[PDB]
Amino acid sequence: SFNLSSYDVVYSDHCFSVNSDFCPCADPSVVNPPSAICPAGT
Amino acid sequence: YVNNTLYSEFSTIVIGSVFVNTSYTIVVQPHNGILEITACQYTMCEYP
Repeated sequence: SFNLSSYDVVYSDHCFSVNSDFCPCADPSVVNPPSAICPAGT
Repeated sequence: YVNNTLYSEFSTIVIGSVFVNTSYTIVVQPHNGILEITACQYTMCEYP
C-alpha cells in the first residue's frame, strides 16, 4: 500500500541498511509488544 | 564414462541476499556441457 494522487512525486529521506537476519517483531515468549512467529533465518 | 560416453557435471553456486522472492539469485548450472546462467526471482527453499 503506497498509493498517492496522480501527479505526485515521493522521495526518500533516510535509508537504513540491515543484515539478512532482521525480524520485524520480537519473540512471542518474552511478553510474560505485538510479537508473532518469524520465518527461519531471522 | 557411463556406456563409454563422456559426461561432465559439477556443483552449482547461488548468489543473493535473502533468497525468498525479492533478490535476483544469480545461479549457474551445467547441463551436460551447456551452462544455464540465469538471474531471476527464484523461490529458494530451506533444503536445496
